[PDB]
Order: sequence, then C-alpha cells, then structure tokens
Amino acid sequence: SPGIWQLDCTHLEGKVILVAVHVASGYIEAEVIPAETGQETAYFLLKLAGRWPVKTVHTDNGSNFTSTTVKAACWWAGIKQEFGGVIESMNKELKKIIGQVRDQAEHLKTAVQMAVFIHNKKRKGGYSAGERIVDIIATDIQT
Repeated sequence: SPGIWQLDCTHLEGKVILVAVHVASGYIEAEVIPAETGQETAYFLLKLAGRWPVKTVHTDNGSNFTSTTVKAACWWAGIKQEFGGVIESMNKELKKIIGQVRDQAEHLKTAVQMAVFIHNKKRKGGYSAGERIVDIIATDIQT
C-alpha cells in the first residue's frame, strides 16, 4: 500500500535518530533529533506529509504517538495510524552503513545523511529504493 510509512527512533552515540521507512519501497528518510519528544515527532510527521502522500504510519513503539502534539500533527495532515521483514532489514542496514562512513564525517548527523543517501541509491538486483518509491507513487497517481 503506497501511503504506509513506519517510524521509529534508534540510539547511537548518545543521540537519537528518527528513521522513517516507506514500507512498499524500502526508501528511508531520517533526522538526528535533539531529544526523543512528541514535538520532534510531530514536526517530522508534518515535514514528511508535505513531501510524500502519507496516509498511515505504523511504529514499533505505540506510546511514541500518544501526545497531544503528535495527534494534532496527524489530525492536520490527515494521517491515521496503521493498525497492522522489510523494516527490520532496513534499520540494522542503516546502522551498518553509518558505521562504515562514520569516520568520513566529523558529526554523527552528517554520517546519518550519507548513510541515507547510500541506502536509497543502492540498486538491489534490480532498482534502488529511491527508484521504487517514485515508480510506486507515480503509478498510484495515474489511477
């Protein structure tokens, strides 16, 4: 289903990485956030929904979505919670790539975004996740 995204936070070096994955394609978007908070989650959700057609979001930590702030962002953007192996393979893959480029950047946040870039452009055959998301979404638009 083209509008389903998974969102979770992971921890590395005392910092928090918010990782969103488009389930159908494996494409990822991520930000290094200063603290795991409802305000940061909500802002990221609003950003994501203005960039891709987000219809539902699933998470592996349901308590991440209970705050008034996050509920308001889902209300404004028209997102609903998705009620039920791709995601597991994309988050340890992301730490694996982060580990490989970590010494190429001074800051962790730079390495995270290098890892997103490598991830999304990797052809798996056999197109990349970035190629798959735009095909999926463009195909969905044309009826």
